Amino acid sequence: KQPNYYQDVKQFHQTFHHPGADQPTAIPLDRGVKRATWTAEEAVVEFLHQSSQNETEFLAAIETFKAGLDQAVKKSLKETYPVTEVERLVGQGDALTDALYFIMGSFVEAGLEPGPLFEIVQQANMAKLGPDGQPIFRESDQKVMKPDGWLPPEPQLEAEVVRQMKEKA
Amino acid sequence: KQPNYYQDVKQFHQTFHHPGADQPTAIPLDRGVKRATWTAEEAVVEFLHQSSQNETEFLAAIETFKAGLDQAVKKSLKETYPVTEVERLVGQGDALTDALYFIMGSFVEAGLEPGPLFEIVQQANMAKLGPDGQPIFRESDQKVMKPDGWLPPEPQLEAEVVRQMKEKA
Repeated sequence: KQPNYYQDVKQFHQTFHHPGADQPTAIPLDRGVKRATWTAEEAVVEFLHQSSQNETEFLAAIETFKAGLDQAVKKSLKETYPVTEVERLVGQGDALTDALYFIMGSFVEAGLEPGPLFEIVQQANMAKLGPDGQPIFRESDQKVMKPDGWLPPEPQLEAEVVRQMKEKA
Repeated sequence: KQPNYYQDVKQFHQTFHHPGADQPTAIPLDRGVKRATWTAEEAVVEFLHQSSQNETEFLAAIETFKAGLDQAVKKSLKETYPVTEVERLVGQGDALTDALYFIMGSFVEAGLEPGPLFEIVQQANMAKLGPDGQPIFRESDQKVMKPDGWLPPEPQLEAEVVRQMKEKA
């Protein structure tokens, strides 16, 4: 039933040449900034836009978010910084686990089971291999590109939501 | 081996009287803002602070994050808003699934298996029941309070990181 989330993303990383550590290793700060940004693009911006009915709502929600973000930074500025690489790894792991917990709570509040949705995203991601079985990388920024004939996940994700609505009716 | 993440948080929500939907239901915007904020407090602020060695690093990372956040909002402002409740649910589910995927990728980049860490957080959360088997709620803000004798997760989470480092050595 439940997907092996970590092994599935680990697999995506190997297949498409994203970073992966075989031994626990603190994530370098410049790389962490990227990951934090990508995560929030989805968990904050897309989530809030898709929760909004107009520009006025959406902007008020973003500003409220920004104020909470700023309060959290101000609180963190008063806390001492890690002094070893192990300390940085431990604090990252702690933060990533709570973040995972909150994401999961948002699924609970939405009444959506995440496993089948994650499975759709995983399969579509893996289907980005070209017809030679190799990833397609664009010369600008090495972005992984979609091959000709690739079926996008969005409509299936939507059909999965409707399926769950029907199951729980 | 792998925890049932969704069922474990669903359980935490029932036990401690947080919201939960039995049928798939779009999350109201004011509630989504809260969840987005809590998620980013961990995935962005705590994660970046624990990735930093000093105030100068940390502030540069936060500003870089904010610039990416602002670019994403500007892009989203040009996209049409959902016009039904089902549309809002579908877009939230989509966003929450990608966010989950990125969190998982951060575990991959750190080389940390999330399951055992999540298990420690889950168990500590569940152990917040008082000695009558009931949650303790503070009159200010109904915050769930820790009972006398509660063992905090942080040191165990750290010991778990060291255990994984040892296993992968």
